Amino acid sequence: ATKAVCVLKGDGPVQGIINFEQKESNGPVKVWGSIKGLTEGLHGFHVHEFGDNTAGCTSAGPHFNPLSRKHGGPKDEERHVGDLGNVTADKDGVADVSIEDSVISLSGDHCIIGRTLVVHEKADDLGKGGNEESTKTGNAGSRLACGVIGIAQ
Amino acid sequence: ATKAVCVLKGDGPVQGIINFEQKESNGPVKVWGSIKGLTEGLHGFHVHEFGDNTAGCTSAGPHFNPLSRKHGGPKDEERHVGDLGNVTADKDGVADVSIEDSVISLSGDHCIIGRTLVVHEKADDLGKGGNEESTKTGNAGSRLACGVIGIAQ
Ligand SMILES: [Zn+2]
Ligand SMILES: [Zn+2]
Ligand SMILES: [Zn+2]
Ligand SMILES: [Zn+2]
Ligand SMILES: [Zn+2]
Ligand SMILES: [Zn+2]
Repeated sequence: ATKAVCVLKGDGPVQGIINFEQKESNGPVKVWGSIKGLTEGLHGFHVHEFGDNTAGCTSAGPHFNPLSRKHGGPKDEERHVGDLGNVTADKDGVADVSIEDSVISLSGDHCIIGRTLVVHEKADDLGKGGNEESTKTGNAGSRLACGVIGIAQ
Repeated sequence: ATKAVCVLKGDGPVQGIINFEQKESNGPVKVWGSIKGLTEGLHGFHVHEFGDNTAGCTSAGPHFNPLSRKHGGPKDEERHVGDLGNVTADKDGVADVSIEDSVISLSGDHCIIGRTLVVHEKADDLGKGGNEESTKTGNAGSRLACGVIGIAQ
């Protein structure tokens, strides 16, 4: 049983707390928590490569992509490791997060510990937006909040 | 080869950037950067076990101590992995950090990535304070600032 945690903070109203739990060494990871201060709708939700917060989220680098794939959604075969799709905020601006993912890991080459979790301004189009950028980033706009994923008890 | 970074922030105005570089996994880690807003003198400087800053620096847990040793200074055989000693602030409140350490690592079970770096109120007594706490925490007082250590480019 391995656990991780991430506090999401930014320059504006967006903040949250995200927990990760992996029961078995190469098993699925449960992702749960809450993010507040959002606009109602979909917000892109990504693990970026670097746990570099020195310039806030500006510093986090590209999507975590150890297997040199293209951008997609979490249910796609063709995805980056860090492609966790979207979270959904309600009209109160709160997103209750509840994800199970079998590509991210809390150990080894797919490990996300020490990387940056980012929530975005816009929806991630999951590689289905109709331009070149869709296949790289998903066109999810500004980085509203982020944090470094840390080992938890 | 390996690099890591950490932004230290407080509930007060203690701000720092700390870099880690390890040229090979069997080598020392160079720790460099700066911390401002400190009182003149010595401030304890630790890697705490958990990269959990959900409730600020308290969430970070005890000293990182994978080998089940007692507290010391970084030059001691008997130390925790996370025992990096003290940093020194000048009368301008700035500590310029320059450390080489052979016990922390950026890989393996002495790896510090995803853990919390903390700078303290007071001096760590390095195990040489004359009470039982000295052998556990070093009596360095409150956690002034902290952040989660992340993978860098
Ligand atoms: Zn992103
Ligand atoms: Zn992606
Ligand atoms: Zn942004
Ligand atoms: Zn400490
Ligand atoms: Zn210690
Ligand atoms: Zn404190």
